Amino acid sequence: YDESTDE
Amino acid sequence: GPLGSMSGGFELQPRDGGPRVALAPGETVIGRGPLLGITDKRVSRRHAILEVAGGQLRIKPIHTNPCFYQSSEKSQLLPLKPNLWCYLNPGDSFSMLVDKYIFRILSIPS
Ligand SMILES: [Mg+2]
Repeated sequence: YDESTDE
Repeated sequence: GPLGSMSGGFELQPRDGGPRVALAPGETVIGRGPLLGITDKRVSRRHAILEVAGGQLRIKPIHTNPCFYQSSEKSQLLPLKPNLWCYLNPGDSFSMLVDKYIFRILSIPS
């Protein structure tokens, strides 16, 4: 859960 | 006279048959992370807040990627208004994507 959120 | 206190707790039941998750009293931030086991990168690690208090459950979407709601009486998950608390009734569902990570609200003892 270290990756940035996809928008 | 005064009404005093109200009790009642809540559990989340994944639509896909995964294990149920009991909610703690007070606020719990939900989203991508170990609590619900959500890993899809489209869900924020700070996606929504749930609050259990006084026998009621409310949700607040806190990210631009929205949350969805389906009343127990209806049949379509629809977007919740961003950044506003909304009470959820037992038997209602909410989701973190329109068609994935869907949870039904169950009532349990405090
Ligand atoms: Mg960000």
